[PDB]
Amino acid sequence: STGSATTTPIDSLDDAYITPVQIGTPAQTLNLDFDTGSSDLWVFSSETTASEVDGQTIYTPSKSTTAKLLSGATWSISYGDGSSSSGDVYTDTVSVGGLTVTGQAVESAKKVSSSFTEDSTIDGLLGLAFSTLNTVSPTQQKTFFDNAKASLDSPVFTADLGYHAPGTYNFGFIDTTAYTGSITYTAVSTKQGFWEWTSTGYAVGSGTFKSTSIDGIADTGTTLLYLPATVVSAYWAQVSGAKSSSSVGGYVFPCSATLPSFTFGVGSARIVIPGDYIDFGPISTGSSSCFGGIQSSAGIGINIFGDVALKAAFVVFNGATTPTLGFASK
Repeated sequence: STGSATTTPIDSLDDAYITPVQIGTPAQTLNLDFDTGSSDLWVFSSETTASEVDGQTIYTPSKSTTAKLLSGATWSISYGDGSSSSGDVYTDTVSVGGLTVTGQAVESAKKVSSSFTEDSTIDGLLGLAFSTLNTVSPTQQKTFFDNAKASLDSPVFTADLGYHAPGTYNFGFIDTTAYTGSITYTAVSTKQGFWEWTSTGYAVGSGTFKSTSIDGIADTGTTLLYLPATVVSAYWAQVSGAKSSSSVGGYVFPCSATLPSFTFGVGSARIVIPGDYIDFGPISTGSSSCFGGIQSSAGIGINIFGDVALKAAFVVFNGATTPTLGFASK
């Protein structure tokens, strides 16, 4: 089997991407944030505190003939941006782009933090990291990908995110029409539960490539690119007037600037992030100070190849017995 679904930016800045997911019988379609940095599939639901729902589409398990309470199971998760949610668990039928899993753990939110409430376009998250990070207790549950894996033509999924445009998540096959040149594969460590790999270095604009190992995670659920302070300083030093602002919470730059590209290494291959991808617009409406899309990972504890990086590539998440990551230009 295979699946193929279109993923769409939630706003004009590509702050996140939503993908339609069918849950239950008859189908209830929710727009979920596919997140390769977490491993819970959780949804706004009929059980979510009413005051914490503001425009989201909810899952109502009582209206699904295939929903079953997973008795005793609860979940609770906190993300790197400080947001959180929690609740109980149903099993139900879940389909993504024609690919169907029966008995999928659907985590029903009783509580969500303000960040989620305030985002009316995201109805939940679908985690695609390794199942070892799943927060369901007392019986840990498997991700959609893990459940689907054995049925897939090939044990892979791919992320093809658009710049200011729709893209695609495919399950079980590699679309050879979706990228240019070759795919370069690189080793993955699952020791922390993430798609963790080591980039071989970077360049700023037309500058020379610096060979240096940068350990980080491929995370579709993080908007920006978070790298070591040394790297990020080298990038923003090439933008007149750019500075790190503690009041704003990172590097800002004059909205009148033209940003340089940023290149990162995958083995001997290179992925180029165009400068436009690194512009996240005025810090506040009407401001002439703009927010940068490359920020320091210092104090996060890990480097994060988020959407800014990943949308410049066709990315293969290979879930074979020895997992790997593949990157191609497109």
